[PDB]
Amino acid sequence: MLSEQKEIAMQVSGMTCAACAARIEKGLKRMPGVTDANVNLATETVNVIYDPAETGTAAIQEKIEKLGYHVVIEGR
Repeated sequence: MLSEQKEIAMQVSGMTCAACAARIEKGLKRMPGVTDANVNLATETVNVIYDPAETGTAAIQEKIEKLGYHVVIEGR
């Protein structure tokens, strides 16, 4: 309505399968502006839905670093 949210999808560095990366994104599921977080280690990739009024890659990387991993942004 007012805001317009979006999905993003990108690769992570440091995952070790076995519900590890899930913790990374579950951390982001606690960021103010996220909607959902969905991990795809079948492609060493994760997707996360957020509102770019509060939230996106800017805040996300910051937290991801503290989760103890580095995320990439595929291009741009």
